Amino acid sequence: YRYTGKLRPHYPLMPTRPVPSYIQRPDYADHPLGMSESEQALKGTSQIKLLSSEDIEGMRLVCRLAREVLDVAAGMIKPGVTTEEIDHAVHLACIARNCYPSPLNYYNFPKSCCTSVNEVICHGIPDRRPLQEGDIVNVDITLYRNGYHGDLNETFFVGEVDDGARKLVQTTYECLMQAIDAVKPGVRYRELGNIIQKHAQANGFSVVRSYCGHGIHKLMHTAPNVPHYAKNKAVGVMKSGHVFTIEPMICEGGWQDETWPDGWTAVTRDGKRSAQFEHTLLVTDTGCEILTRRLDSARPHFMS
Ligand SMILES: N[C@@H](C1CCCCC1)P(=O)(O)O
Ligand SMILES: [Co+2]
Ligand SMILES: [Co+2]
Ligand SMILES: [K+]
Repeated sequence: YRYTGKLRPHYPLMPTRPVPSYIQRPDYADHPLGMSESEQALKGTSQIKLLSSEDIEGMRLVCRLAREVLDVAAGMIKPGVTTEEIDHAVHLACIARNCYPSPLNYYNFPKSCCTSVNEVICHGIPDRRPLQEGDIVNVDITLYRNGYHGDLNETFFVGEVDDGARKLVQTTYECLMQAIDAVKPGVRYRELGNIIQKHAQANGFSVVRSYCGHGIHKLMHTAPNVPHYAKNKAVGVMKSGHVFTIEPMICEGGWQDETWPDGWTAVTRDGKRSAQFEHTLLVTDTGCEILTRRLDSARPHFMS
């Protein structure tokens, strides 16, 4: 394999971490290939669940706990900390909240969160590499509680970064928030990509095509598929009671991705940096409830 940038995986990985049996487990947790029969049973359907009030309570709780876990990870970000160390802390924080770390064994993903450094677009695997001053790192958290998943991520600075990193991460965050600000009943899912690409392109960045936002609730990934690029063909119309994520990946160079031999790590083909932010959103009768928002602080960690 020809690496696209300066990053390399740092093996070996620690043996998979167990989750105590008292924590409730999603269907894929015990499938040998980590397949989710409940997701597969709805493959290729574009119908979107309308959440009940019990379903809304469950999503509110799990998304609030997921934010708490992201915040734990944010508190660990500094030069010298390895991504596996971050993942270990995340793992324990999930368990402390009686939640299962959704990514763990999801189609055999080996860790409890994703850590994506510099040219890693998404799904980086936590490993023995210490964070370097100047790096940018996304931690993506997903938790499962009482049958509901909640999903969010943020990109962080490691010590001091360069202006390019500041601009990339800021614009990325703005893309997410401009899309969120448009969410309300009656908006076509396909419109979000128009808004995202327009701001990314105005700042000289591209928009990753291969990965989309997604419905989320009882299933981790389900309808709707939410592309983040312009003139996409996403199916469907927002309605009060819909829950889904938006998670734009924006890159300094070109939009093309490829995947490491590990089967997960997605990297820019040119080796230039990518940034991402994600929230889980509930469409209300008039707008959007950001289920994964911070409750106690005005801004994302990188602006704090
Ligand atoms: N949270 C991410 C996943 C969740 C399942 C395993 C891989 C990481 P996403 O759905 O790509 O935002
Ligand atoms: Co995520
Ligand atoms: Co997601
Ligand atoms: K990255």
